[PDB]
Amino acid sequence: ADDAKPRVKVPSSAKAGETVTVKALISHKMESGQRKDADGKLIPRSIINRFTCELNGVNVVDVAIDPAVSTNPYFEFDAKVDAAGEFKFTWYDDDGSVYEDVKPIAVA
Amino acid sequence: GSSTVDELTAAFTGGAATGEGGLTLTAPEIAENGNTVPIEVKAPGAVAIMLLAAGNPEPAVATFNFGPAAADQRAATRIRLAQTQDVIALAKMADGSVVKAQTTVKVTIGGC
Repeated sequence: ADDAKPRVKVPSSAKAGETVTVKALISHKMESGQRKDADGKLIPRSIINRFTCELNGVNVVDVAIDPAVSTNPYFEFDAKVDAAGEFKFTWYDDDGSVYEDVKPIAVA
Repeated sequence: GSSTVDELTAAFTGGAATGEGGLTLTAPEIAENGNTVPIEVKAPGAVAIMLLAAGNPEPAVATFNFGPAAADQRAATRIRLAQTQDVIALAKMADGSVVKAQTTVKVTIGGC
């Protein structure tokens, strides 16, 4: 899908072993499959169906997403930062697209 | 035949019962706009938390699977609710046991 711009908010460093809050947003219509067009016909589903956040290649959270997640899906969760490197955020579209964002994080 | 909520719940529990306690489900008493309702779940120790919306045409909302790099087992998102209904959170622990929390959200504008 077009214009699936990710936005992530997460501190850029942490003390080793500290928790950080991660907030991850992407722009997406998330057409649910329940909306009817002007002629009363259902409009086919097309959503982001999965979101992952990995820290230094290890999973923080893996979310299976269904049509009841809102337009512009938003996820917030907490990562333990034991060592420097990077977060990788991935969103999987029903249409086959894969959206990614990478954010560095340093330690102390 | 069982309800869809019951079917999803049974798949998650492996047929065992749901217990109570061990999790928090936070949702507004009244959601002005059912297109976007903030929900937070917390379940210390959970390997996964599944969210259901029992009055939605397709009740499954999302399943959060916590990996090794999660600091704790909190997640927040925003969801759609078609009308006033109960929202259900199920949390599964490392031993396979499941706990349940449920709360009613009143909805003004429908979100499906």
